Amino acid sequence: DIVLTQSPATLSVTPGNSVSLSCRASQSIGNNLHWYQQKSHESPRLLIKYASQSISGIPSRFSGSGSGTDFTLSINSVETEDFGMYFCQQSNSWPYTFGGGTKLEIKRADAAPTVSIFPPSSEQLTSGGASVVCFLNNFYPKDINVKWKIDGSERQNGVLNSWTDQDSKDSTYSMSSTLTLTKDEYERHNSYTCEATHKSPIVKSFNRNE
Amino acid sequence: KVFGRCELAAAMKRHGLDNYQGYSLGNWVCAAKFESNFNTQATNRNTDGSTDYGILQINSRWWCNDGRTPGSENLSNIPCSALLSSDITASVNSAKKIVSDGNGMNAWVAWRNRCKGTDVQAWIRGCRL
Amino acid sequence: DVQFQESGPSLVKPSQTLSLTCSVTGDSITSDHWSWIRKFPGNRLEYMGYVSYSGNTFYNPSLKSRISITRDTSKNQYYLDLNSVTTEDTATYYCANWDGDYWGQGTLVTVSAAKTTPPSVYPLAPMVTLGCLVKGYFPEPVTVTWNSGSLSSGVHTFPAVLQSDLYTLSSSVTVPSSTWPSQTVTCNVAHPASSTKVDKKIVPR
Ligand SMILES: [Cl-]
Ligand SMILES: [Cl-]
Ligand SMILES: [Cl-]
Ligand SMILES: [Cl-]
Ligand SMILES: [Cl-]
Ligand SMILES: [Cl-]
Ligand SMILES: [Cl-]
Repeated sequence: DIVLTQSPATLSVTPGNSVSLSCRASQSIGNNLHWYQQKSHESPRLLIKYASQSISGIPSRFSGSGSGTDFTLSINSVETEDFGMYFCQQSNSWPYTFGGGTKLEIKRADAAPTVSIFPPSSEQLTSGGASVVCFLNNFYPKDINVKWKIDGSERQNGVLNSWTDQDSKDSTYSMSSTLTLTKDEYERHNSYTCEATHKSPIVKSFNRNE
Repeated sequence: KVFGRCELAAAMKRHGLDNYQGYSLGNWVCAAKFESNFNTQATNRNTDGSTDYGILQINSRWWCNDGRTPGSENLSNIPCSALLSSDITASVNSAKKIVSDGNGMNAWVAWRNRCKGTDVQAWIRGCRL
Repeated sequence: DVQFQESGPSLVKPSQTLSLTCSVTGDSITSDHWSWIRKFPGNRLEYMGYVSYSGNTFYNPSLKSRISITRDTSKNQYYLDLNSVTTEDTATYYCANWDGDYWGQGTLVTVSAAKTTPPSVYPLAPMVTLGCLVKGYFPEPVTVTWNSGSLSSGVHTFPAVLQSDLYTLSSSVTVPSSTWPSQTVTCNVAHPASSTKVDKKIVPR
């Protein structure tokens, strides 16, 4: 079976700059190399067939070249919507095989999150549970820290975080932080704080009695 | 366009037929010689009312649309006229689909009768490539 | 117009058979081979197999002879059967043409012994930010829309997290203060696996 090696697995690029994505094959595959773009929440989109052949509806900035074992996908003037995964696939030999993929991360300026905190809903409390939700929306770069405080004291246990993929338009990330408690635990405390830090924080809080 | 033997060998190699589905370049050059005589504008009418087009004689019943083949299923298949170009790209793309259809190069009866199992490297011998 | 669409169970127990259907539609259909491709949670793509225009099957030898592809040309349909599944078979399954032009949307299939559970949908009330918390569902996926897609901008739906055989995610939407609560904002939650549609109105306090 033919192994396709896409190195490096991740590449960060500034819009308007050019990028070359490498696909090397373990044996010669002539021109029988196809390129795919995949965004989460979507099917792979064929960009190039047979190493260099144009596909209708694919912007001119996308082109391929190479032959034998060495192929490159070129993007000229990388745009914000070019974030995502890029896969090579060979069709020289059954079984057809894909490279590991190259993730394209778009560079932009620092941005602090819009932070929002929500107490457990009346509905959930009735049901016996308590989730406190904090959204950190539209920040950059990815590696943001969130801290929780209960009655002014740090709380680490029962916290789960989840990031979105880079936004196609503004190249920002967003993230939920969810603090799960028993009703009993929720009822025993008044102040709940969500603090967002990037290597001065942004703080949001509510009081149960209020 | 009528290709020279070594000229076609080079273009089929550039178009990725050398070892496509395991078939060495000489099979593809041998297949063109006996199907089309290396002529991209070759056409031959079959008894069944289909026609074979171009350097690798692609059949209008299954793979291209010529507007006069009884029983052709898919009217949006590539026009058979596009398989007659001086540029072999469209013919090479159809041939790769055909050879991946389950019968390998046995789809070409002339390849099977005159090329299969013979010294096919002779069709690329003397060539620079 | 050419469309490939997959359908079939989103949940299969370990050792049972994963079965999917592809429907090929449109007025632009060409003579092509019909393929199955899957995408593992870690982003790996695997070409599973195809059935040729002539009806000949090709199978990835990696599938260790657990795979069957059949077709019905009278229905423009084709079928994947994958036997003796394990958690290694949890993946997004696509039907696509061999030319690669046309791929289906993809259907998430989970291999797991855990029970189908519908979600609890909870409104998150306090430019204003609103949310809904979608909690205690299995399997993935759910889909969240706001006012039936009309609010598309200002929406961030986060990836689900698995705890104790149950998934939780949240969605946030940002609208102008003028917009709400004068005019109603509703999170529309669908969980196909449990046949649940929930519309939850975001109300002040
Ligand atoms: Cl091997
Ligand atoms: Cl462009
Ligand atoms: Cl709960
Ligand atoms: Cl990302
Ligand atoms: Cl959670
Ligand atoms: Cl000759
Ligand atoms: Cl040429």
